Amino acid sequence: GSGVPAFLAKLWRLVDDADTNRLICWTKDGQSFVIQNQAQFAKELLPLNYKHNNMASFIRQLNMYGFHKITSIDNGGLRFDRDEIEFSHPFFKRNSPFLLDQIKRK
Repeated sequence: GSGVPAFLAKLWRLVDDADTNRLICWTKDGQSFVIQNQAQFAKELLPLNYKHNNMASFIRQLNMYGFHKITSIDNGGLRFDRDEIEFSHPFFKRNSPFLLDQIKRK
């Protein structure tokens, strides 16, 4: 809503409009966003939009912008771990027409 690219503008319209949730929803109140599903979270939301399907491509792209998933651990033992792909960005929340303009490919 202020010279924001379409890629990001779509996310705001993707994590809402009540049409995905299960594949992607907000985490705690409304700050970051998680994507429990991976497969199903690919051949249904990426097409009819970017055209290109695949999935690891949409992720290796999240890094090109500047994202960091909170599921690296690489050392634990408790249950958890079940495709919990979490995403965090100190510049992506609800009403905030000033956290996007500062997001572009490195």
